[PDB]
Amino acid sequence: LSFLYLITGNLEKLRKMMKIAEIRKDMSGHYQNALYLGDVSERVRILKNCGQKSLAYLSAATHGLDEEAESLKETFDPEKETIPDIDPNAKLLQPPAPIMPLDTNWPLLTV
Amino acid sequence: MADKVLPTIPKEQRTRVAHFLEKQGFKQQALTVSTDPEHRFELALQLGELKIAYQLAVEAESEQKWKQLAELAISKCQFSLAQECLHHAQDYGGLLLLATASGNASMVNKLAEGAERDGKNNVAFMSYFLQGKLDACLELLIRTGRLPEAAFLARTYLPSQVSRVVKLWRENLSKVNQKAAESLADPTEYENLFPGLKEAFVVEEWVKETHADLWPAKQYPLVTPNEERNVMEEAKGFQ
Repeated sequence: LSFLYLITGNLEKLRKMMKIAEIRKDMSGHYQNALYLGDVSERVRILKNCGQKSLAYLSAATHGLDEEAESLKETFDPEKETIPDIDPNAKLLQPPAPIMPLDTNWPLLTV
Repeated sequence: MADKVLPTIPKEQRTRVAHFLEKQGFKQQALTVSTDPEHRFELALQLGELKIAYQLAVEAESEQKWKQLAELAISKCQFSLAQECLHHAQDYGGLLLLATASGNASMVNKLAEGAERDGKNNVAFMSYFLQGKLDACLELLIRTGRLPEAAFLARTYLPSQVSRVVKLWRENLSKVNQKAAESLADPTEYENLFPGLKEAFVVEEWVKETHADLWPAKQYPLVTPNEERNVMEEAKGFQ
């Protein structure tokens, strides 16, 4: 259903749902909320699952917020030292600008 | 004193004693004696000469090694390499978690290739999307027989495949006759497609967009570029 909601070009319903299944635990699923979005709040939770400031940085940096991820990372006694490619490079783009719909509701006919 | 003896011990001996050494907790030293690929390997896990462990791996000769190792590498946060091993493993799932977290297209192409590999429909889609590629998502659907669903995407974010696709879906339906089951129209009648005139296509927004895809949305960030995708987005998008 969530998928239907993201298919369609509108934003909330998925988010409450996201709340209500985030709230029902998770280790690989948060992902669903993030892409079609920019911003995620999941990160507040996420760090707790990870909490190695690593995820928090990778995620963090672009809202102009790499920084908190570093603060903890330091506090720990950091453990990061090498990284692989991953520089945001894939397009979270597509959906439905004016003319030629969405489909909340879909019309048809027996004919 | 022992070292003089040491020449005068070989293969297997080294192993036993190595275990003793290991018991001594003279792991490094235990490393020096080290004498079985397994033996070396486990110790290596404990030990973490990372590169060194790789050489022992050499050609690992078991993804299981890589899997085990991957967890370890990741712990050491020796990712550049980890990626190489994991990639070498091509063990997609864990590897995805990293790759995604910083984000990356390149990973995505190779992966796309992978995506094709995996054998359940769903992941591959996220990828296609993730990349931004309706086209890919839709092509994927063609193989799986996702047909109702494919239509929704084709509609929402318009590649107007809704017209193309709908005919085919309908055809299936058609096969399974009954007029209601057949179901029919694209520009006008049942559907009024382009005559409805509403929210998944056009040039101007699109032009702005054309660029948009190219820059980073911005708010304040890192070398790891911007795109956003929230309230603002909704507003311009309408424009």
